[PDB]
Amino acid sequence: QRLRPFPDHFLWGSASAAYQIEGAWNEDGKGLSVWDVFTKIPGKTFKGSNGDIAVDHYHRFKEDVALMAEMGLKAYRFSVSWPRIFPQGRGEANESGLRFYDDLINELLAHDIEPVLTLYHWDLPQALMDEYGGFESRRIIEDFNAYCVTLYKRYGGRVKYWVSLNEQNYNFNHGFITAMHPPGVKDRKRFYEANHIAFLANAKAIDSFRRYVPDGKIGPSFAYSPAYPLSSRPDDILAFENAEEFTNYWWLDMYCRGTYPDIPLKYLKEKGWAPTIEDGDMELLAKGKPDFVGVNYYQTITYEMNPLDGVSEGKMNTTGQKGSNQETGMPGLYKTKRNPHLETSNWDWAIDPIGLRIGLRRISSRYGLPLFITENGLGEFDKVENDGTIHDDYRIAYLRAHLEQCRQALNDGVDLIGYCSWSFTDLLSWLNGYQKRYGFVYINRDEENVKDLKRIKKDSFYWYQNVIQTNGEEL
Amino acid sequence: LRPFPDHFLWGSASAAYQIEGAWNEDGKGLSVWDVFTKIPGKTFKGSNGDIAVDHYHRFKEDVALMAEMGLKAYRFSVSWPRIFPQGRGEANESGLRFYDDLINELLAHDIEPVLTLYHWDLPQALMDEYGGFESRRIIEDFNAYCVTLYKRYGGRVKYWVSLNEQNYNFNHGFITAMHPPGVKDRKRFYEANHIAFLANAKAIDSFRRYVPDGKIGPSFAYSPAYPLSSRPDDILAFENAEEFTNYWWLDMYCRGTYPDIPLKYLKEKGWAPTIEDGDMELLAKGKPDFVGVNYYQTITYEMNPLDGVSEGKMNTTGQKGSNQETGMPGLYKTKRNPHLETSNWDWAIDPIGLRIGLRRISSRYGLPLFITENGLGEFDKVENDGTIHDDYRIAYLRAHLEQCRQALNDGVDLIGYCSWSFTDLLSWLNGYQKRYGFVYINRDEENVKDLKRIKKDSFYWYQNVIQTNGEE
Repeated sequence: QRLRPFPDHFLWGSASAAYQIEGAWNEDGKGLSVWDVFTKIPGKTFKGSNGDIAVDHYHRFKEDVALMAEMGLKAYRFSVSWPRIFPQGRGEANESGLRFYDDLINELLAHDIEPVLTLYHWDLPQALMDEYGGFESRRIIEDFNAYCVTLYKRYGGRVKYWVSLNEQNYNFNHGFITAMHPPGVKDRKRFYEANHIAFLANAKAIDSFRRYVPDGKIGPSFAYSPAYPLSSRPDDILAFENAEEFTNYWWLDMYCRGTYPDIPLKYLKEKGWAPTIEDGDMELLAKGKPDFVGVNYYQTITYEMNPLDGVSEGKMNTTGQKGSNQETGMPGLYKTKRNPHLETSNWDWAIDPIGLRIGLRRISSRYGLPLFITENGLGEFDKVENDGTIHDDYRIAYLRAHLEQCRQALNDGVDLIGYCSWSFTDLLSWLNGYQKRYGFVYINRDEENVKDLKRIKKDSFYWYQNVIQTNGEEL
Repeated sequence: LRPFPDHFLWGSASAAYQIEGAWNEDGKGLSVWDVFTKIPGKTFKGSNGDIAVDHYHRFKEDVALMAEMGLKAYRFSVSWPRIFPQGRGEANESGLRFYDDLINELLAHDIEPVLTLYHWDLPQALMDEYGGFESRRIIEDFNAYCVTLYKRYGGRVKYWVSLNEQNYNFNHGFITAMHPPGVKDRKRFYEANHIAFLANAKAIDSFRRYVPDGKIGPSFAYSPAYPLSSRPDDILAFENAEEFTNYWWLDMYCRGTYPDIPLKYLKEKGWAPTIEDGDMELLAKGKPDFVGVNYYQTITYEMNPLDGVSEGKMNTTGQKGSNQETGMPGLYKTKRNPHLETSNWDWAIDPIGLRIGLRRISSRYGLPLFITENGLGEFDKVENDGTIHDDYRIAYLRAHLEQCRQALNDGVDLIGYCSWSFTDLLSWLNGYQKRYGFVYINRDEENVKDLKRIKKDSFYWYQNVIQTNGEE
């Protein structure tokens, strides 16, 4: 009946990011990233966890790729560490760093795994922060572009799928609104101005990609939480409308149309928070149209009316204590509300597989572009059993349900080209430590003890192995 | 909040068959509604538009009341069978002179005319000949009728509406059988809509040649969709409802393309329209200057099983609580919004929904917006002092105009606001007892009485709104 098969060459994938897996933070000439620094600030990370060693993927990448081949992955998404390539962020390139990702790519291609290369996954070189304030300076447009072009030249003959900026919205919100990411700022004006420069750097890098990799495909990976209204009360609908415009269309309109949504822009102008548009900005932004929209999906968010004296800031759950997450909002615009109809994880992330289908349809309907799920997964506590296995049936249940809704979205007509789970191995959660695990492959370490870093295939590894073998026929 | 724009079009609206009368005079051909209203059971208590309110003969009196109100704009409809009695033959000059004298009357009082090309009164001859909008021949005949109007009045009329409520009219025409041609067939519904889209685009393409300084757009019967709850199944129902009830028409009007999700579904069902060669190229030529918005209510939707609700009875009697739920099995069903009040005809009162709907169209399509209809239809009585205290109507219009100011402050490009309606008139299916007018008309379903014109309390309230440019 409705169990229609997935497309024959659907990109069954999994994903990682450099800072979360690589370790070797100060080896072979690598320069400091802003996270090499930020994780050393007391209280910024869970129980002092950092990526100095992470899961040692830089030295152990062949073991991990062999696990990907055992899995049968059709695609593997990874990011390149900018300060591993340019230790000072610009100027002289680090051949050891270029050689590492060159070897990684050849190892992947040997197993018929498509590389999906993320250009920017939050690890700005500290030298560029020191020099001119990172994304708060328009100088970053030229420096980010020069970095991207270096990779386009060396890897573009072999790598077809590229991601430009990863979760600009989420990363910059924590960087400039909540101060939970570098640079640790709480200022709405700076937030929108830094986002504006990041949009410019995205569009410049994509324009360059059209010339250096004309047969390639590129897009941003957006941190996507479709908005729900709490009720059919018109005030709650209007809160949902505002949330959709401010939290989703602000980035998605700019990425896909090259323009800002008018309703948020006019509101920001009155509050003094709008980005400054300089001469030539709109002409550059018009050149950044992507081949696909990368979707990082974990949960929907439900919204309700928020008075002018209402909620703004709230404390995030970074401990795994269920129900401790606090609501947030923009006074006069909207506030979050726990969805009463949804189960949540121990980190209070809502489990909403139908929301994935809803979100895929919304982007498909509004912008008419192909979609690529570049992240989807469940972060949970894992235990190793007496027989050495990890019975992560909760993770299988989550991934199964979301893959079922991917099938239905494909039935609905969305052009979904692939699906990358987060994450392939266990890795460092930026703010939640190593105990919030997402991997198919368990890594034996804790927050401050690396132990032996042993790789152990979880039960979800074998489930997804079978999903790929059957092209999604079985779950 | 920002004041209303300097040249904001404060207007009121009507439609030809609902006000004109004179159904068999000066050589006027038979409309599809002239025949349909004679069928027993199709109209409330047998009401018809043979006389209506006799605006044909009493147009100078009606226009005199618009000048007293200080209307900046007046939206009226031209009867196609009055211009072309057979639809496609020679034109009737008496009909062209009538609307000539009507427009001239409006400009003599500094009222901007807004001309609606088609307002559901298809000439019966075209139904007899090739079946109206079920034949691609209507594309040429409708264009020929539009072009004739472009030449005569194009110098005096700058604001035009192409097709009025294609979705609402065609749904009752081919799904519920409550409008002509009394059909209940999904395939015919989408085929007829598809030809209407082609006629719309052809007429707009011709408009750019003959009226290069004018502005034109369709008037869409717009009910923004709500989900009943934050249950994902109910959000999905709302998503389906928006695509099928709204994007199907709005994507076509503004983008020239059907939304992919409804199209794939309709293809699998065998209900999709056949897209012939030349269709997409023509449809790309019909981009409007503005989207005309007919707003009365929002609709709230919930999950609907495959064996679930389909057809439902409509409230045409004014007995509150008699409207039944409808839907599309497996996609969505309507559910009365527990947070909204309703009229005696079960139409939901949702002024904030107008702001929400204006923002949605503005966000998705980026086009100027023109509210071409908005009003409350309710029972009216005449007091002993000869007045009509329709404070319920004032309350409705006040709330919606407050939300129009908020939408303008938000950034929506709202160019005007036409109330429905200026004088009392025949509701197609609800008779004369469902009154929307600023001006009361003394008549009922079976008795013409004297068709006296009596100004309601809402008449003076709107008079003050225009004088103060919406400040009060």
